[PDB]
Amino acid sequence: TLPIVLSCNYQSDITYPGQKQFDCGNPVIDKFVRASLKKSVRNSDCAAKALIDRQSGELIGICTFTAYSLEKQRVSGVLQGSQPSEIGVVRLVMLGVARKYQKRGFDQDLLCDFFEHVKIIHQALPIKGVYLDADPAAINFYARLGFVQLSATPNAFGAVPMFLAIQHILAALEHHHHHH
Amino acid sequence: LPIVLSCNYQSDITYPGQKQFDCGNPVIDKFVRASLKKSVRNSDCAAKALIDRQSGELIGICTFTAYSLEKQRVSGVLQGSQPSEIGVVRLVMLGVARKYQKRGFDQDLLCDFFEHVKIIHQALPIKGVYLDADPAAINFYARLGFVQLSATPNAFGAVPMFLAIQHILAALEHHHHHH
Repeated sequence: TLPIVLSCNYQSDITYPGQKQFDCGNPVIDKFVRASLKKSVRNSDCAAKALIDRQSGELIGICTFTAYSLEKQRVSGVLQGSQPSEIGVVRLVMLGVARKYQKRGFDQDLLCDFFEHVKIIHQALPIKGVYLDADPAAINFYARLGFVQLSATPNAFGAVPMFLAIQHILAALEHHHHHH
Repeated sequence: LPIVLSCNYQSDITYPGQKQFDCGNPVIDKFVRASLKKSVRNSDCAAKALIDRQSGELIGICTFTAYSLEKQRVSGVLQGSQPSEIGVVRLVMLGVARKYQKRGFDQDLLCDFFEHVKIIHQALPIKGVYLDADPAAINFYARLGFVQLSATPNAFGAVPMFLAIQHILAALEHHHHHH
């Protein structure tokens, strides 16, 4: 029973079917994948996780992330205990699922594949968690999978800051892995 | 004189003499004595270490963390179009015990750190390595490719320095294989 979708680290020299258009419902994310995805990871501005259909090769979802650091003030109330003045985290800057695959759980399949990559990152370089700026159409999604909202004020766009500590990401990962 | 073991500092291992660890820099000393062991358990940083293999004694320390800078600070050094917030790996502390100094162990640790930075870069792309260089170590880091961003050492008397990932990967690739 071969898997139907595959998780891949996106290669800048590869163009999947649907990548040149990739209608996902977020116009900002849409224009990024169509025109700017190849050059961002070539510069190593970010890393990308892709969801490819094994049969057709179509780009089901994308997920880009960078390294980032936050002051302890923006997280106080979430990171408990004594914490340093600067908090190193992995920032999730984009995660979109193509519209013709939405409402099917591929939203979360990409997040768990991203969580597994965060675990890899954590073993080479310690981080406190994952930070993101959630569009209002996606606050409930990240909140439904552990992320706690830090403020109700959107910065530069409707996006709001959300955070998920590394302890909860690891506990979610080994759960999934201990089951089967 | 000793067989050196390239180590990732683990907080469960007890290191003989770690509670004394004279290295010249007193700020870096007292961090190794009390804070570093708790620092990596709480995962406030990672630390690469060299261990005297015949005695288990800590020879050198090298702490680093995930960090980020603004495009302002690496202007004129990083070429091309760069995003708003830059992602780097920050070298926090690097000290060698005085008993082992003058033998080039500090450059050996920095090479292990660069080898680890390459591994980090293959999982989380970074733009280079940032650090605030003490004036005593400025000639040491500048000799290794690092460049001095500003001449203002307002942090604690240390000036900020940076070295792009392009040059680390090239420097680590500069060692051959005749197989």
